[PDB]
Amino acid sequence: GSSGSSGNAVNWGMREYKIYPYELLLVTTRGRNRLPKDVDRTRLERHLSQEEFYQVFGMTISEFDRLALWKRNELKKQARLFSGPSSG
Repeated sequence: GSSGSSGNAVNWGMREYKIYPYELLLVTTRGRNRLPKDVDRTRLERHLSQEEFYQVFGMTISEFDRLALWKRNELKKQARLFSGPSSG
């Protein structure tokens, strides 16, 4: 296939999610999270490089998006990468 370098960023289409480390990309309620001001509490996982995003969830974003809503929303919760929409 056609070769090509990648790394700059997710270059996503819906939005621009900068590449951030899982650590700071965590969602520790009171764990003193270090989430930046350019991360999506709903797409925090998308901010993880295909290299890390896998080391955390155990798969590639491509496969993750192919999972079940509950799974995609369940894993993040276990990886501290989920926030959830205002309940109250």
